[PDB]
Amino acid sequence: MKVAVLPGDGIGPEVTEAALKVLRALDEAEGLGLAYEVFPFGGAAIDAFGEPFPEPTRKGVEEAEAVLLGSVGGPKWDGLPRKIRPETGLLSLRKSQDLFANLRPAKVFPGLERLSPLKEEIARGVDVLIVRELTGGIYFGEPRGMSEAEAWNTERYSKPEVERVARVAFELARKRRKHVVSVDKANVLEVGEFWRKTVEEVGRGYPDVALEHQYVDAMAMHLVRSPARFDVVVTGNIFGDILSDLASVLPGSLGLLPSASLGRGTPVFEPVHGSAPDIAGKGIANPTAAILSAAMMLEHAFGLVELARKVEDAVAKALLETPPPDLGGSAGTEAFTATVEAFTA
Amino acid sequence: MKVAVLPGDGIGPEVTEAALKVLRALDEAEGLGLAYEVFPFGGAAIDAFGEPFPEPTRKGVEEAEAVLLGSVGGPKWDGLPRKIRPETGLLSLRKSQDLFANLRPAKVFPGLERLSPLKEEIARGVDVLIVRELTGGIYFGEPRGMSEAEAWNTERYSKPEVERVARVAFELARKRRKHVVSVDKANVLEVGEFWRKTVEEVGRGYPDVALEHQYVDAMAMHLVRSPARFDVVVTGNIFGDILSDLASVLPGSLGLLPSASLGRGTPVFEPVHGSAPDIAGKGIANPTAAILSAAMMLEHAFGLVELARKVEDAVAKALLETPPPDLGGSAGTEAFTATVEAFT
Repeated sequence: MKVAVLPGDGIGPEVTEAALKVLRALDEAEGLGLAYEVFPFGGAAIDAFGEPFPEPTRKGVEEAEAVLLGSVGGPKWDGLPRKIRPETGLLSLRKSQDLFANLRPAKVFPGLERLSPLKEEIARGVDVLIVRELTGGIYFGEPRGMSEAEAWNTERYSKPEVERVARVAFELARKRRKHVVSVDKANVLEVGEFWRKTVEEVGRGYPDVALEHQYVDAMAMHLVRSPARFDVVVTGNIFGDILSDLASVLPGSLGLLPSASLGRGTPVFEPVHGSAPDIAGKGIANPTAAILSAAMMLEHAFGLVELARKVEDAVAKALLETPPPDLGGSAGTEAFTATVEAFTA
Repeated sequence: MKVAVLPGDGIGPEVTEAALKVLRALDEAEGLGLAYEVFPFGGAAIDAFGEPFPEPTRKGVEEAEAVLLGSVGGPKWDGLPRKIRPETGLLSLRKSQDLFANLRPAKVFPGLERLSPLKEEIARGVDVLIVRELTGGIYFGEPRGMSEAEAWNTERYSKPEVERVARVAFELARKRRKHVVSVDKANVLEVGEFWRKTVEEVGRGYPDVALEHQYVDAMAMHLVRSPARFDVVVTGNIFGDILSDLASVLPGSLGLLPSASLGRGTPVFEPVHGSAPDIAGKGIANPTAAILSAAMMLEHAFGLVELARKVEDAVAKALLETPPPDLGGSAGTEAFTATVEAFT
């Protein structure tokens, strides 16, 4: 259990420090032998090494079994050359560890439906996992350029690119409700066809898992009308963006969402929220996604699924019991974390 | 007021006939001098001309001021060469008339919130219009091709391409709640940057309208968390596709959705539903989307905004008063229309 902690900027340290407080308490109670070391990353690393992902930090993650990420970015670095911008650092961490799967869970915990924008009956039972490809797609496709009267961007996918993500999706589904849904736009684009036949072809090795294809727009609507029926949803870069964001609102607020990026290298877990610079050091940040990030870390990086599910509910309990500001409450970072540590400990 | 009516297939005729009933009554009442001619289109046109968009129908829409379309497609023609499949007909109509804007309204009528997937409070008040570009984007971007190990599609946009659609959006918002929202992914793609500065640049000629920029994924979330705060939403082809569809589920049912496609040629108005061939001639089809497609026609093609808003409510009343089966009711096509033409 060697974890490389990278607090980052803004509320990163506030919230990551909360997750570590929950980790250390589980460590004491069941003695998993946690071991962690924080490393400068993001804007911090810049203000100290002129680079967002300095070698010491680069070497820190390589040697760890998992990485616990905080927030990244802010005003102090917007005016810097994209080459070393805080965000391009996230890119180098993903590229360096060949992480290509982005796991974004959207779940409604029993007794919390009321917080959802959807009807109690529609929201009840939601538990979907959008698996998104992080390396390919339109975001990186070339050629890409601008002009006085024309703009172009190409969406391109390789065979090996699609196989892995698809394999992660199935593997993942095998451990859950065994239903995978591949989402594309094969009815119009060649890339969707390609994707479809490829996934189709890789799903052969997983007969025990039910594969179902859908178009992105059809899915856009199925995820609001019947979100409770899905399990694992695998899709491309941009589509995974549009779809993870959409699903992320089904539980209520955005600061409730963890994330993991799986690949061949060291796995990365991080909240899906930003630095929120202005509210830093104000004790009002919600560590929910941070803790939830440490739970996904426990289950997908260490296998402690029984334990991850343990902190998950302790968090659910706390959100209902003593809700934080952003969810209509007075419980600040410190307080909230107290309620959670209480149960997990 | 010369209207080219294309009933199509499936429930097309059933529902198009219902909208014509509502139109003829208004025409009697205020005497707007409606004039209409039905033309064979879709499967029907195929069964009779071997083509889905025959020259006689081609010439019928050219000469009309508006086009009232029904449904298209069905089992009888799925096994045909895509070159003359019923659906490719819809594309020939579009391409022949240079229709670039695709208006797809999603609105929850007061008293019907309960039908929505959203909570009564969140759904209440929704009235959003997603204007989508129909000619450009990744759907037609070249180069596009497949291979043994590689697939590629290119999303490209021209300057003139984006101006027009942005112009439609503003002009439309001017007549509504004066709030336009452009949607892109300018934070990552060059196409989004180009679209943003272009729309930004045309919005200058519309100072009275408030422009707002958002990224497709942000919007995918805002349109379920706070749909009631938007008015006109303009976007690209693929993005308009994912967004229209998402918004279209806000109002309880699919059959309550009209749509219009504006361009340089004859404007086209049609339900956002299919042929539902097995339920044809059963009298249970809901004409709401067709009627509402006649309203949109009235406002957007003939300027009768006061009139269109008149049929709109008559429809709303009817939905609450005598609701159709798909909405939990016994009121069949014929009966529902009765309750509508009564008010209008």
